[PDB]
Amino acid sequence: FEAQKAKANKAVDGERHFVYQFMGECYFTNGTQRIRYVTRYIYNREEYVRYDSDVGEHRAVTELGRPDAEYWNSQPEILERTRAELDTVCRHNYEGPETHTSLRRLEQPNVVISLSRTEALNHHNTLVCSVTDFYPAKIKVRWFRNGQEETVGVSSTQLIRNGDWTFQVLVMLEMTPRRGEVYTCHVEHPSLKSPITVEWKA
Amino acid sequence: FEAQKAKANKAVDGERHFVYQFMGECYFTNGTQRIRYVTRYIYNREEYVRYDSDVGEHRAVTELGRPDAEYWNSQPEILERTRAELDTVCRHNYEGPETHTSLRRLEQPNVVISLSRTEALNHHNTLVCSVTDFYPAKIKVRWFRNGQEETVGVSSTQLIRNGDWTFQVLVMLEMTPRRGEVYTCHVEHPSLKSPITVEWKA
Amino acid sequence: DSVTQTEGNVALSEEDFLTIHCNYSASGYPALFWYVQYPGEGPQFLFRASRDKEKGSSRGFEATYDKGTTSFHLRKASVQESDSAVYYCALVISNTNKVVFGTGTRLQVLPNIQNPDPAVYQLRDSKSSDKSVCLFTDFDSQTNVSQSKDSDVYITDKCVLDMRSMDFKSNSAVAWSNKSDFACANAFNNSIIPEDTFFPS
Amino acid sequence: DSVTQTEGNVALSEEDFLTIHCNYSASGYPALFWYVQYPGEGPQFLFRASRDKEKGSSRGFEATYDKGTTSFHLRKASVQESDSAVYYCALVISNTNKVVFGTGTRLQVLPNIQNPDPAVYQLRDSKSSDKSVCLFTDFDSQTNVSQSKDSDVYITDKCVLDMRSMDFKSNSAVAWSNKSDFACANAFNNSIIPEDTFFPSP
Amino acid sequence: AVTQSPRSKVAVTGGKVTLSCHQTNNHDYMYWYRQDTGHGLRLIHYSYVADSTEKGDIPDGYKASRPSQENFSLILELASLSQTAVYFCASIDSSGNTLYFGEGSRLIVVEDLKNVFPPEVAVFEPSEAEISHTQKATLVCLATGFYPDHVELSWWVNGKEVHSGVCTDPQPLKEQPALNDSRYALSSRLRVSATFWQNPRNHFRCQVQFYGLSENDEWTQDRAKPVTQIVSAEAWGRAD
Amino acid sequence: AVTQSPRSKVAVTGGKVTLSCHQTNNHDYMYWYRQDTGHGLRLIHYSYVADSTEKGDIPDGYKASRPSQENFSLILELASLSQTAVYFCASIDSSGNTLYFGEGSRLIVVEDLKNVFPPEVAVFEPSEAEISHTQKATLVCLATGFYPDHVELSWWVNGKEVHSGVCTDPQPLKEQPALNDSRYALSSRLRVSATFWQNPRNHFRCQVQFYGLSENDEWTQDRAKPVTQIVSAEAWGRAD
Amino acid sequence: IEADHVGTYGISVYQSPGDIGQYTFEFDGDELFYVDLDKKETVWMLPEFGQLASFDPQGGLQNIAVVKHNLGVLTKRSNSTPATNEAPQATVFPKSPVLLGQPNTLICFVDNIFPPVINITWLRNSKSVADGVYETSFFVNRDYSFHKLSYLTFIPSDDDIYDCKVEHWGLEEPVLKHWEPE
Amino acid sequence: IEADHVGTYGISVYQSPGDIGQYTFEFDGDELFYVDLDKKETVWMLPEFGQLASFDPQGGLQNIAVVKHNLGVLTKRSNSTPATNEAPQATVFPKSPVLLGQPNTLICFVDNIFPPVINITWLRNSKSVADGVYETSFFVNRDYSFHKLSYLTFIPSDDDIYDCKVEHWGLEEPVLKHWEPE
Repeated sequence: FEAQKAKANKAVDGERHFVYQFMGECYFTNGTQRIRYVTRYIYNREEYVRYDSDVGEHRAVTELGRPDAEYWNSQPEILERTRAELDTVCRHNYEGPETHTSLRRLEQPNVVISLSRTEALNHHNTLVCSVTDFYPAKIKVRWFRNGQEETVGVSSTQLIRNGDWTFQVLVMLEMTPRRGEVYTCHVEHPSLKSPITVEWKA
Repeated sequence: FEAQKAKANKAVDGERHFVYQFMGECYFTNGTQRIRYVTRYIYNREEYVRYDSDVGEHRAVTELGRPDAEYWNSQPEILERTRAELDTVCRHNYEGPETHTSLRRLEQPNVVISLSRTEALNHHNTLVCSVTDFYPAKIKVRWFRNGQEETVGVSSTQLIRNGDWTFQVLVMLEMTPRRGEVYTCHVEHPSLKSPITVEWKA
Repeated sequence: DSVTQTEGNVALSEEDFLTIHCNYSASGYPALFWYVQYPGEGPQFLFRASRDKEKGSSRGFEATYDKGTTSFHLRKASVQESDSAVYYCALVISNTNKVVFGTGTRLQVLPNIQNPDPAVYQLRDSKSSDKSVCLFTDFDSQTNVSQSKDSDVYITDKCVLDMRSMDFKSNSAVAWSNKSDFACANAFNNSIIPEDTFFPS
Repeated sequence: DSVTQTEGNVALSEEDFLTIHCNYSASGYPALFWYVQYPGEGPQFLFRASRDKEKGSSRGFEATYDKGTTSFHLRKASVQESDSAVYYCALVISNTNKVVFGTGTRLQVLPNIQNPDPAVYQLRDSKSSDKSVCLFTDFDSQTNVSQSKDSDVYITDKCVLDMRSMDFKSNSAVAWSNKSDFACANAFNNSIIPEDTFFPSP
Repeated sequence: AVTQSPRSKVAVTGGKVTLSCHQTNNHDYMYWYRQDTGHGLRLIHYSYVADSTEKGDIPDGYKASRPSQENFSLILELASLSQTAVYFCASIDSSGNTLYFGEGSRLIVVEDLKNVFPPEVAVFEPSEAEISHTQKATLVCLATGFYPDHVELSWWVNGKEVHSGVCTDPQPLKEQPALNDSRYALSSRLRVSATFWQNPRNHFRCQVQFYGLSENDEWTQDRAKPVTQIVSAEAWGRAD
Repeated sequence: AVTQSPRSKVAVTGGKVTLSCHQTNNHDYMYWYRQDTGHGLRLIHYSYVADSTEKGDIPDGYKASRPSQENFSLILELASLSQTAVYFCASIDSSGNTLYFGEGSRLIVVEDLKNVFPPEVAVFEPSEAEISHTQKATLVCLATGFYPDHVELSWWVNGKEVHSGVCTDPQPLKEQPALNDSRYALSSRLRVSATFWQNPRNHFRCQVQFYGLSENDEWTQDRAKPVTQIVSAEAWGRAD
Repeated sequence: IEADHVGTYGISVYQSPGDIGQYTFEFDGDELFYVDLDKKETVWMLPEFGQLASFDPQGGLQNIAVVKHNLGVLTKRSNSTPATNEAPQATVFPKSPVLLGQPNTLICFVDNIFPPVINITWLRNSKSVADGVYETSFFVNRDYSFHKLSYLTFIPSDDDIYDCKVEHWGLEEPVLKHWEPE
Repeated sequence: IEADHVGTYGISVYQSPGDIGQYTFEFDGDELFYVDLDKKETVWMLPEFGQLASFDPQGGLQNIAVVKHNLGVLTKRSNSTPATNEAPQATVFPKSPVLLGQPNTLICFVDNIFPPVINITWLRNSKSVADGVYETSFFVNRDYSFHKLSYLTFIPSDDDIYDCKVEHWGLEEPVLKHWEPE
């Protein structure tokens, strides 16, 4: 499936580091159901022109962008091309490449339990449940004190993005090990057909 | 229901601050099913004598306690009295006073939601769900981002004991307010017949 | 919060079975006791029971702590005549260390006389005999001495005397009257005396 | 990844219905075009369609983008004789901006002659008449001019001339021979000419 | 262990009595119970510390004092007829729950000390028949006409007190069953061998201990002041 | 918009030809397509930046040069018989997708320039009959004896070129149907009103544009060098 | 040590010099009630509890007599050995969410107290407050030291800083625990 | 701004001087691939993705030509206005739980990067490492600044301290981000 690219329109002609940035975002809500397409032209961290499918035409964001916006909306071949990208790019890439690529990637997490400081029964300590290398982001981690789910004393980090299409999250549980106790870490993720559960006998 | 007290046995006769401490603990496992009774005599932070229903008699914990332990176990009227306290005190107080007092106390929690810093849509912030004045300790607090339970970014304090037969717990949720979002705080406690849920529309 | 004893007065022949019921009502889990008081002195400790199913015993006497029916019935297999005394059932409120007593049961253990000799003699006074005295002795423990229906006649209840040097015991009762027409043969007519009682003159 | 046109040559009488099929094969979601080239010049833009169900139209011509059957069939209600030219179906690969053309269909729109008036005149040369020329004109479009079986005689095919100032059209063909025995009454004997053709004697 | 004082005491209505109790067991808890047939033992006051006291079930009409940890006093500021009973003092070890009583302190409250009446004692020599029929001789002692109803009858043979072959009525007998200030009577028996009695050498005596007025009591009558005394009657062995 | 150069060009096998293209539309993308019946338009090379070029579907045998952003050159280092076709140059706006072509550059590659010859034009005045029968006059222009088979025939009345009442054979006609180096002939017609022709004032001329040898081509013969020229024939109105 | 419920009864504490005694009952770490040795009555933390259950004051008085005695004996039996002082830690926090202009309770939790003889006072703007101050009894800890809580009734003002000042022999100088609304 | 999925396509960045360009495709904040402007090929982050989907390199080259041009125009249209440098922040953390003597990857996440010209290098015991170092392209941010990740393959030793050294024009001197296994 050939990925389609958003095209940038050429600007009308009229130490010191300059940065120009173009890009076409495709927001997909409820799959292909609702789609909003926005392309932004940015000069030095400043968005000076843009196309929004909710508006139906290029609109300068600053005085520097009036020339461009004026021109692009005048030539029918340019406005119609950009305008069609909502199907030409967004919809196409979603129903094609994405659907057969990132939209079907499932990576089961690896979970393990660790104790912060060395164990000393009848002394406070910390239990950490490390859930790593999973995809997509949607995930749930729950702690259990031999039988019942506990929420108090439980602390979780935010979703950490590894950068290579995998996430990780850490979940601490404050507690005190008493012989006979059993702590288990429950993790539900889209990639698992059945919840994962790692145990730690006190 | 008259509360029964553990009695202390008299010791045999034979700047500078001295502290003496006596006490009878009653450990109830699975209600009245299993009961263990221990009385401890403490001189200056040091337990020097004690009675354990698992042992069936006074046992010095240090040389300072041999005289006492020796004597109390000799006189039948003293050993049998102490020994009977497992029913005379523990069981009696549990099936009587406790059952009609602390064992039936139920105080519903008051829950409220607050934003740490002033609200600025599309900016990170913190949501705090304060659950206070409840009893007994067993409680569960869950955060929900318009529909689905979230665990990541969630952090909870440990159970805080107010000292006057009530507890409280605080549960933060890291997030960013986007218009149209609805965060709700769910709390389940034994005193509630139905879960409590406080809402916070961004 | 108290203790109650069923009986109040018990009498029986030596070597019989003894049973004195005792029930209680307490706010806590009290230690049950039994005390005994022999004629002419204070009550003394017999034995105790600190909790359910436990059993207290002493000198042949024994009782079982029954939390179910809140009881503590005293019991002895074969009572001896030296067990005649008052028996109290007690209870201890451990929180204030107060001891609640029952009413008390008086126990009369009539001795056993194999060789009885019912008779009524007349005893004369020393020096000047103002009144006459009729002695009724040597009868069995099955006999009972009842009061006289005559106001000018006085009669004591049976008394068990024991000569500890011949191991010979004997019941007896006395009757006397200030008047002149006092007859020993009539002295106990208001009582059922053995059919072969001895009468002299 | 190409474009295919069913026909290759189409001929019809003025005021007829025109339909030129076009099918395609693309790797992406291409914009479909139609171009037209009038005899003796380059091909020019007719109209386009950027996505499914969209409709392109111009000068009576129109086509509908059909992603389902990957089609873009050209169509006009009543073709005029001025629509005679070559029609190309095009496709645009947006990623590299390349345009793929179809084979092209040549459209011949035979005019409508209610009244012929066939006639064959002899035209004389200016100054020195070395060869004679016989002009066959004013016939209906139902007539066909076929080659001569004589090698010393030349004959061109029918040519539609139009006087745009009287809205008068007229078909015509020419025949000439270097030899001396050239007769106009015989020049087209190898062709079926109207039975009442006019033949003026020089 | 625990000793009581007095062993007994007669008092006039409105009179002030003081029952003292001494303990050697070295116990912290000391109690005061009153005994009366039909009520067993009821607690009047009790104490666990050397300076305080606490009321029992019927403290009404009594005051207590624990000057030390071995002395516990029961006081009746104004005697009452309904306070006639037997008072027992006891103690318990703070680490235990077993009571240790004293001998008791009988207390009789009379209306007019002008009534307390000394007992009249008489001894009745055995029957000539009983001797020649069982080879045993029984002597009878009779104490009659006394009031209140508290005496102690004992036997003394040749100077020594005897407890063998002796029987004394459990409790006194009313000479006037249907009457208010009725006098009492009490009998006792002593049985000895026919020979021990047929010995002119043998001396039998019957002692009757009567508790009545005290020397510190007002007496303005004609008959003798019925103070606590001992009345007796003797008899010598008779020839076969 | 986009103009091409040359309009046409004959070449010898192994010869070097250069098709140049100029654009005013001010577009970034310029293309080169070759046209040949039975293949429509195929892309040879294309360019979007002022210094690079890129191959199309059939770049084999061609080189391109984009010196500026308005000039795009197509070069054939060594002519080939299979390179005989019509070359069209076009452009597109980077923000669009619509092509803008030029007039075209016809290119014929012959084996031996010794087979090449310029045309001979003649005009035939209308028939006296046609005039007195339809009130219209038809002039015929004949171009014959030329080779290759590519000429452009136009009409010029009184100095101005006309496109009204004109008809020119679609494609040339072979004078020697069965032959190798056969010459070609082409006819054209111009029809005007009877009056417009009967005016001695009117001047009718027939221009024939022939594309042949170039000034930079070797010629060592007797007859004139058949260079790209324009042959014509004129005729004045006949006062009738 | 492992149990669904723990009831500590008759907890008796006594110290010298000064004859300072304390008698309490706890359950699951909460005081059921204590006995005022002076007023000689039973004070239930949750007054609603005293309605249902009761406890005769005499019980604590009697049990304090024993413990008092044992201290005497154990003191001599060990050649009068002094107790090792400890440094008590403090923590301040509100009973319910802080809402300016609204009655609330500020709580001071003091841990690791030993001996059980301490002074916990409050300070508003370093001015010291004495009204609406309730103090709990000493609670027992597994390591045989104690903890106590002090409550301060107050209305959170915009800028009024509070401090829990603690005085204990284990400190060379009082330690101030600071708490501020913002 | 609110959507179940976000696909950013054709992201083109260009800067002057130096003609430094970048062309990438992202999806839900992950790079699908980038186009090497020099080697003129498409590099997919997840090679298994290139098997299923493809993208002609010409696309990026062509789009970089436009952006290059627009920078020229916009530069002049604003009298050559310089970009305001930022202060990139760094954060180091392990890809998976740290287990001594076991292959792991150390990750350095650099945020708030602008312009997108930076040097991220690692240091082992301040000795600087150069093996097993992978670096991502610049990722776009909502505020039009960028972020980049650098990965270091390593085996956690008992006592070896690592440092992520960052060099950027917005800093007077490199900033060292320290990370230790203990």
